[PDB]
Amino acid sequence: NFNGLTGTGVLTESNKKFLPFQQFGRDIADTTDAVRDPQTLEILDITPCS
Amino acid sequence: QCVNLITRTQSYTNSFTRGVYYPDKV
Repeated sequence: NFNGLTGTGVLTESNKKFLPFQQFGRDIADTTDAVRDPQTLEILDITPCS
Repeated sequence: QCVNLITRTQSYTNSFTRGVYYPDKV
């Protein structure tokens, strides 16, 4: 529930470093693909488990 | 002292593709 982004998925580190003002990312299907950790700024991908 | 004010207008000086900002933090 990062800053109100409710969902379910597996979090994993990635090299997709966002911009300093950007918070989360989306794909061509308007689905959230990655989000940053508001405690320690790191990009974590959001993918369905199985 | 507040008595001075100068300005000029022409309704156009340039017209290019600028002023595009990030609409969201996505």
